[PDB]
Amino acid sequence: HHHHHVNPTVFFDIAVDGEPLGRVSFELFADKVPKTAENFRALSTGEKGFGYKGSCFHRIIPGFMCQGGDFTRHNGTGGKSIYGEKFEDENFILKHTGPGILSMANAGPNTNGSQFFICTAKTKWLDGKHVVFGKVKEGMNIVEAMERFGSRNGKTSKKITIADCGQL
Repeated sequence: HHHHHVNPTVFFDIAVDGEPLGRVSFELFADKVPKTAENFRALSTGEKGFGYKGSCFHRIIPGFMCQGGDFTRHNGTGGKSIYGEKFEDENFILKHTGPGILSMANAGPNTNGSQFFICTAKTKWLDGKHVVFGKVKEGMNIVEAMERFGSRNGKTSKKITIADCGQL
């Protein structure tokens, strides 16, 4: 409790058709977007009784992004934040600068839930529309591997799951 705040690191252990693939770790920018970082962090630990463990990446577009976090409906129509209701766009300080950016999916202004995406390219046209709140720290190669199972319409050709997740 005497330490300065450190941006949390969380991990996903990814599986492909049930076969362990590897671990992706993320830095969450709690210093810039504390409410948005906290949502993701707690969903990743499962400490509130729900979150990402066992959920899938339902939409993967090679060259663009991997989208997941729909732990309720498994298809992009669900998800829930830790706050109950969808929550606000905290800020747009951080931009979509390149591969590895972690950003919130949404359905328009102030509609953040649990769905998120991991960029595999620079996606600057999302700036000011999606809240960037973290970045891949380790295991970007695992993201690259999983991205190969996507397709132009986003449908995955193998089932990509978060077998385990938590905080490092």
